[PDB]
Amino acid sequence: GGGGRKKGASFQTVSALYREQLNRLMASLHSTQPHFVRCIIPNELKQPGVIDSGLVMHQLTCNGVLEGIRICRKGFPNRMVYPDFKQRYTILAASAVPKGFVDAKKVTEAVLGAIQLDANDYRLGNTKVFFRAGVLGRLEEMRDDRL
Amino acid sequence: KTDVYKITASCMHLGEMKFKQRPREEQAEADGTEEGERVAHLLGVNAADLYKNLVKPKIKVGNEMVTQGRNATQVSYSVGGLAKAMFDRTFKWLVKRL
Amino acid sequence: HLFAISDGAYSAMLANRENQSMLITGESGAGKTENTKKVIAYYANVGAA
Amino acid sequence: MADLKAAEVEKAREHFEIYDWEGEGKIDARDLGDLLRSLDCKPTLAMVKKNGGSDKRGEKKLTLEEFLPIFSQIKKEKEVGTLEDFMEGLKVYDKAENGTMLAAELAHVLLSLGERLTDIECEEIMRVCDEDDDGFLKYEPFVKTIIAGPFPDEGK
Amino acid sequence: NETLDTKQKRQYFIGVLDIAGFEIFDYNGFEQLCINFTNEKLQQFFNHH
Amino acid sequence: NITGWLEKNKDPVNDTVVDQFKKGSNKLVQEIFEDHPGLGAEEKGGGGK
Repeated sequence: GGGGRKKGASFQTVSALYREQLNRLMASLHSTQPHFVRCIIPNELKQPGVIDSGLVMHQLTCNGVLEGIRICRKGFPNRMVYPDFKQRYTILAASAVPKGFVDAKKVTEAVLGAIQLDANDYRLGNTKVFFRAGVLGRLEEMRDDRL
Repeated sequence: KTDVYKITASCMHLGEMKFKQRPREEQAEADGTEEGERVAHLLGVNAADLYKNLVKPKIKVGNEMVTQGRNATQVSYSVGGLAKAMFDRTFKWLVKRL
Repeated sequence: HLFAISDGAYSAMLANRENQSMLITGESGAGKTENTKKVIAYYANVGAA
Repeated sequence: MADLKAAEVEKAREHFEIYDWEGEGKIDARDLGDLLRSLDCKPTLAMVKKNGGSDKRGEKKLTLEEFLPIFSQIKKEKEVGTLEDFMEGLKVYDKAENGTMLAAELAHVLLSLGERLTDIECEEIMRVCDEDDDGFLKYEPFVKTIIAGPFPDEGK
Repeated sequence: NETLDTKQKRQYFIGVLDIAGFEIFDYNGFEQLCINFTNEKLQQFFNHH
Repeated sequence: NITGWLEKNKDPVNDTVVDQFKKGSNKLVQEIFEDHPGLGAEEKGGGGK
């Protein structure tokens, strides 16, 4: 058989039982698209109305909130896909691209150029397009104005 | 008329999808869109699904679900798999519909 | 707003297949769970059938 | 320039006579709409209010001599509604582009958006058209019949 | 969970994390080490994401 | 030649995409996918046969 323990638990104490749990949880938290809300204590006196800014300053630095605002500005948050333009948006701007498909990068600049977006809100790479905030869900909105 | 040819020609297309080695992990994704779109339209499937979810699918673990990025050759092979999936199913659809 | 956090996540999940976990951070003094009773209630208002 | 052929003048009249019940030699700012309709034009209410007709009966009456300029005006217009302008919108209603959209789903939105329809205008159009025993109303033949008109080859 | 799960075995699923904040005390045993350790790791879950 | 046969008698693709292809359009393109007559519906777990 298995040369180990078997009935009851293994020789798994409370720690081991709870450690198995402690792995699954963390993994399954890694398996998802995480969304965050950071919350700030206004003072320690339990006082409504009042707020202390030395406490917010110390909060922002330690929890790295400044750094967060610093990364959203510099990044390109959403590594999504090119064909999502032409397939769906035929409805929006019918004469965006004619008969003449070639460099798909160049085809897509033309369709997105007709809908007037410079290639820095949506960033291009090779395979994929990166979307900054609004940009994909501005495209959705543009169709969904007439829709 | 156009519909049987639509489901036929994508199988000529598909193998255009060029996966390429980006050695930081080896999770390759394929260098374009044209190759994929001339498939995608003729099916009229969600483009935003295809080019994400082919490389990043909802991996059923037993019965729960964990996302994975796939490594270069598995994806090339699965894409060649997508062609052999389309043709087998269609001719069997066709002989009965004949 | 809270509700404006929820809808953004939801339709994204419904388009792109990405399940998600929302996580509240903070120390001991602010107000974490407080929100969650209102999150659940709202989620039942949209989650209703 | 724009102008109206003699045949056009007689058609406008031939209906007008039937519309003016009373005999004032005059129609109403409502009737203006359903006239253009029967006369084989299709303006919107927004188009009628673009040019001086109305919802309610009992304000301003118009003659044929007011009507024929208006009839000459609409003759210049492009933005009536094309097959394309419709094929645009139908393609959010297919949950996966087949042609076969859903009757009750159509009903909720017609009550919600655009100009807005009634209970009656919804049930009548559904009951008028091709309900299969699932309920998959075909968006394109539907539109094409709207483009065709009230009476097909069955005079019914 | 017995009464309020009506659909075992299906996805999708979503989460809302809910735990305390920064709390410290004298008698460390099996207990209090769990709390600050998770607050730390949750900051780290921010950093890595 | 025998080296290979196994994979020609198992046939391995990607689940998520052909399941999302089931949610396709163009009528004929759609029909080609499911159970009810018996063609695809092609993954998840019919019990172990």
